[PDB]
Amino acid sequence: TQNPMVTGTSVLGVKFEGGVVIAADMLGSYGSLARFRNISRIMRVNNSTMLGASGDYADFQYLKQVLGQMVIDEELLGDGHSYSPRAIHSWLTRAMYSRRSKMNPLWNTMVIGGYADGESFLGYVDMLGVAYEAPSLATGYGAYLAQPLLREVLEKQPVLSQTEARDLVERCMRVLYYRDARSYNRFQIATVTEKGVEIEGPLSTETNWDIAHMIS
Amino acid sequence: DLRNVCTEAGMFAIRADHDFVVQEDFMKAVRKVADSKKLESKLDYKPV
Amino acid sequence: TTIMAVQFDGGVVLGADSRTTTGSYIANRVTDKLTPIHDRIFCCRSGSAADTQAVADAVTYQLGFHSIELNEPPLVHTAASLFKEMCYRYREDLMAGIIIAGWDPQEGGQVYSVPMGGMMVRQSFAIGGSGSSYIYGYVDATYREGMTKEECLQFTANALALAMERDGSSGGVIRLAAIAESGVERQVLLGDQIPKFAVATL
Amino acid sequence: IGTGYDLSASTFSPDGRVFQVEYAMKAVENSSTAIGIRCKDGVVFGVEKLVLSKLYEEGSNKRLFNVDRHVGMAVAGLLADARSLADIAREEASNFRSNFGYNIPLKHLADRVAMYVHAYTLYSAVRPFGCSFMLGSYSVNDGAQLYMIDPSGVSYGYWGCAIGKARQAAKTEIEKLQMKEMTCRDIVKEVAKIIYIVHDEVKDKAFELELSWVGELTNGRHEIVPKDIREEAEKYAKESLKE
Amino acid sequence: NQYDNDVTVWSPQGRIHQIEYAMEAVKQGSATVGLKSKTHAVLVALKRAQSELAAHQKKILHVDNHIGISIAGLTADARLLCNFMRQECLDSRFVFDRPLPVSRLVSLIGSKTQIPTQRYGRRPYGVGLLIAGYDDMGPHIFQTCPSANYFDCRAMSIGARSQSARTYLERHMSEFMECNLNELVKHGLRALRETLPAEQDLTTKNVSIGIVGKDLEFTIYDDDDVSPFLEGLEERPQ
Amino acid sequence: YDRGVNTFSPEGRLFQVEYAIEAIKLGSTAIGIQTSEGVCLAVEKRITSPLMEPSSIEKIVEIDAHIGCAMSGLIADAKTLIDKARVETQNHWFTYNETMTVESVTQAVSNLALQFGEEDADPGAMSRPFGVALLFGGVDEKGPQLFHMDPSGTFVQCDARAIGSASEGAQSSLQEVYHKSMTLKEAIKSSLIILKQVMEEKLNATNIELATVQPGQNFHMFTKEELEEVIKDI
Amino acid sequence: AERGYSFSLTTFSPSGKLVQIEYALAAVAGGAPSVGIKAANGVVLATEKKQKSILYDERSVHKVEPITKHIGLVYSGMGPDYRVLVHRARKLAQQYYLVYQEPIPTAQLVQRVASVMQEYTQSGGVRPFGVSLLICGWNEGRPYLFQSDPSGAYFAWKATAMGKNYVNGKTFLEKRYNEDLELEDAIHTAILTLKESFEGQMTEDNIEVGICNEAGFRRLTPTEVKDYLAA
Repeated sequence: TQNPMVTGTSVLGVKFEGGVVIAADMLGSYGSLARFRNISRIMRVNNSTMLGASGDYADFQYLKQVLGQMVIDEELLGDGHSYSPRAIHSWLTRAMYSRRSKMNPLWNTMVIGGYADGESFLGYVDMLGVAYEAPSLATGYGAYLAQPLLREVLEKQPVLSQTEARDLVERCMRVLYYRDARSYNRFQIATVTEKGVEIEGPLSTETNWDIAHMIS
Repeated sequence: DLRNVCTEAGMFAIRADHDFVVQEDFMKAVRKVADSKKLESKLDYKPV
Repeated sequence: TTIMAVQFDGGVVLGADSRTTTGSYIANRVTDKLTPIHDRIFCCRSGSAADTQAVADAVTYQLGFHSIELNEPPLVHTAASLFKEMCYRYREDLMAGIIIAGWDPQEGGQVYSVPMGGMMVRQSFAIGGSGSSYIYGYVDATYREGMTKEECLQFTANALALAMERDGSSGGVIRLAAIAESGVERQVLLGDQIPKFAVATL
Repeated sequence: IGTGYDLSASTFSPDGRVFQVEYAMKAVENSSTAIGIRCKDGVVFGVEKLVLSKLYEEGSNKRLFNVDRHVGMAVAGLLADARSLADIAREEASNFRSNFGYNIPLKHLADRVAMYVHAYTLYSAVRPFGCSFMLGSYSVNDGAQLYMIDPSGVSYGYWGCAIGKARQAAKTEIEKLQMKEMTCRDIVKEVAKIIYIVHDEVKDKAFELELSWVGELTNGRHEIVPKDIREEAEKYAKESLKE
Repeated sequence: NQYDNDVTVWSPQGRIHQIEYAMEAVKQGSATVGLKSKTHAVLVALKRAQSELAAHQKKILHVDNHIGISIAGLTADARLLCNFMRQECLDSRFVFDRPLPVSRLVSLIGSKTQIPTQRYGRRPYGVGLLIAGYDDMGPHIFQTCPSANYFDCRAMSIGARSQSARTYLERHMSEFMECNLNELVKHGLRALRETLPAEQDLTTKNVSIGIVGKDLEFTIYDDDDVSPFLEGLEERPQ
Repeated sequence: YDRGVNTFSPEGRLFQVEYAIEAIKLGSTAIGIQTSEGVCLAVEKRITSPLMEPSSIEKIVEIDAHIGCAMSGLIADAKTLIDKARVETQNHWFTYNETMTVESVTQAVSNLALQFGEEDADPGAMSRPFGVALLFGGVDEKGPQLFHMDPSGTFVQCDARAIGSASEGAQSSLQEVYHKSMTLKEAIKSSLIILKQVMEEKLNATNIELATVQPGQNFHMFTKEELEEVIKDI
Repeated sequence: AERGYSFSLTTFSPSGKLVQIEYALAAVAGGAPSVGIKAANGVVLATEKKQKSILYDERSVHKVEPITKHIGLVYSGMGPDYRVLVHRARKLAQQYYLVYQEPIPTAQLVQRVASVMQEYTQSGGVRPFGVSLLICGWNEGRPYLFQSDPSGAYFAWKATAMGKNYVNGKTFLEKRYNEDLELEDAIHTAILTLKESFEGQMTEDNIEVGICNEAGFRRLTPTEVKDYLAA
């Protein structure tokens, strides 16, 4: 992909005690046009990992396909081995990098969340193959709007409960709805705990517009 | 090959113990009778 | 170009304008943009005419062979997936916006969008083409869950009429086709049959 | 048949036979027995897995394979060949998914893999596969299905089927079941039973029973029979063996 | 005799003679034994020398930090497969950043070795392997034949006069799962010892040991690093 | 009858590899001795006529400044392996900036072992094994090493080894006279003695070739005079 | 998986014969007979299309095939091989026409076809074609009649016969036929020389005839063949 077409905007992630939460609005934008206002930008990849993607939705679908096939191929063996979130992140990094180095990149920015072996995992993969781990992640405008808040919290209270994390995510998605002109008040939250991957249906953000009466 | 089929089953019949044959000592034979029939390559030969 | 597809209970409803342009000139004022991919799967084309025709041919080929090899009427999702594979793999050399819509004994009436990038999503209703931009409003305010076949027919007819009115790259005649287990019902809405809207004067 | 008509798969015998394929089949015949039986809500697989040494682990040399998440495979014969065919089947299923969007229909996977097997019975440059295998699947849109494939490339649909040494005996035991009305649950016991019957404790030493589900009880996923149901069926079998 | 020279030729009795003859190449190799506890996997190998003034053939090879192998057969085929296994392990670490599960590596070896048993003028790999490894499912000992078949073993031995070792191991299986490392290596050394006439015995010159475990990367001991294991054995007398 | 070049015998052996081993038994005999002071290599030239210039007989070559090689059997086949060895040493120096270990070079040459075969291969790939035995003699970080290689591809380190037609005799003779504390002088002396025992013609300065590699001195092929000085002390 | 045998199956005997070629020729001289006559103002090819049952539909396969608009073909020997050669000859003809925008000369098509036949006596893993071809053509005013055999060699004939009894047919042609013959008389003597073998009642569906005058090559309709076979 040299020219992205239908795109999704920011994706959020935050670690908490014994789990990870990821959020993403359900919009595919064609330029400025909110053309598909009901697509998911989150995938369940096995039981201990999940993926969220900003950027070109077609390339995201391709990665969704490939990844799915990889997981199926592996679960066919039944050797009591399964892809760890770090392994999926590694793979994804090498993939993006390889396409980047062929000058035909996958125009995605992706957030991988997972829980395995008692540890939370949250990884970011660029379309250039810039990859890293962090306690909080935000793609796109989320890196300029949401991540200041998320970092502010996580450097005053490093360990969050699932509830604190969900609240945090709702507030960040709210900020995004206020300031990102290609976002949507209808988003998904996915959570990975030891119970598995749960993907909560279309959620709305409550908004305040009292400053509309502070013109004069 | 059919007669044998009877005779074969008959050995199952006499076999173990059941003076009275059934539908069991039949098929067993039948395939059995059609099993070894693999050792008979070319059993047809027309004239001129 | 303005293409449209609505799902109802027994099946689907397709519509398109008939104008194919090269610049501001109308090379074909009476184009058929609804293309049968199988006996009960149709595709609506938009974008490059060469590209869409080529891809439609290719998918027709593949899906034909597949349906013969399974001896079953193909799934709509299957046609859509094949279009999606070609439109994605060659996204840098194709400009095609496809709407695959049809009926299928396994999932009933369905509509899938394959816009230019090569993504695929199922939709209750879909629009595409240059003129589509101008009827997002109407189609958003008029749509309603549980329309009858005739209702959907009137719906697409009106929407296409509006788009044709506003978009210069759209016009001519409207082509409809309803698809259900019954079969394919095509009609052509021309001249006075096309819904009119009283235009503001003073 | 030191005649030369039996050294290659590219060579017909003067009575119109390909003897290499027959000899491959014969390699299958010398293998331990595996059976599979289709009922009204799925397919059950059973394998008589002969233990050649106490040094082998429990669950070594599995002869039940997951070809796709909805398709299980049961083999008999030269095991290398069977593994290679499992990989081929897997890849056929994968490619199908990626190109057409859905899980591969069993009849089609069977046709494909069997055409792949048949492709090896035409030339001198390769040898026919010394294995026969069964494919089982269950879907709500197609039902329960069971196919078997032999070294010649023949693929047939079955209600009940067996491969290996005691093919025919097993079939005779199977025809006494009314599986078109029974459920997989009831069937597992009967499979284990038929295995225990067919097994020859004199010629063959000790053995281990492999069992596979695939049906409405597993939501379409081909799975291994739990240790619980397995031991239950084994007990039922041992006790049914005393009569 | 017309069914003897090609791998693509089934015999009229359902066998492939080049594969079997290939399997006989494993028996030509010096014996090697592989056993596991619940935490460790141990290869013990009887090295072997041409003349007294020549060093002993190495018999245990390092593949990855968690996987080592013991070879029996054509050394060139051994090295071929060994390079393939090392490459696969490196590919796995490169792409996934996790060590490659032993069972998958073995499956790859099966796939690789099956191919030449089906194409004309190709020959099967004339080498048998014992693979000792540790992953998320614990210790493993696998066995690979030239027939491209493989087995998951609880303990095993291959090579010339390995039947003896097979018998001994078959006696003391029940002990192994609870043994400590020293006792495990001991058992392997005894198994290996029963594969010799009463005239000759184990030495620090013709024995190699290899260990991998939950708290131990794969390691090879030979020369003087073996002596602490040997000096701790019962001088089994005829 | 005709079978393939990649056929096994029922006994477990590749007939081509065995036959190649047989082909070595016809080569000129060579002796290599490893010693803490260096490694020595001697080989008989087997001149078939006084008209043949013996200086154009080299069964001893320099793979690199610290690795020499003595060859027996089909010399023409040896040339290819020697070239591949040289190139390999130089590539390793190129890439890592350090010399090759004798064991690594040996291994590299030994990888061209069983690389022969008919169908399913390149049009320029080998039709048969190399009918040659090699003795690599070098000095590295582990000190003086000597390896032996045969067409089986098995290479093995050796203290003192003989290859060639008089392999058995010379090897026995070597066993009778070798200990891991000889001087290089004793090694060369021994080698020339055994060589004289097994050689068909009378041993002289233009009848064998002799080379040493010592830790402080690069590969050295003995000149005529340097040979004479040693043969003098028979 | 598959490759191709790379060695020749056609090899010199110690006598210096290419045995496979002569055995291929044996296969030719076992097929239904065909006669070809070049006759001043045109060319006639005829062959015995005698089936083995009322069940076979004679209006489905033909033995006298057009290669282009001005060149025609018949064969003796194996059917399938003929089919292959006819496809290939049409292809060659069309290559020539793409390049020179002029219909291929009969001699050149004969050359090319013959080259194809020769390839399968030297390329690997194959047998030679078991077919002799008679190729008629109209080019440059004159008519043309060539024969190509499985060796890949070709000869120009005024008239000739191939297939069973080709020797007696050949002699009959040498006697009961000469130049200054119109196409009609040539058709006559062609059916006459074919009748020197046609065991049975020669019907209009038992034989196939093609002509090639300076109006193009064409197959005679069954009607026309009936009218001619009224003699």
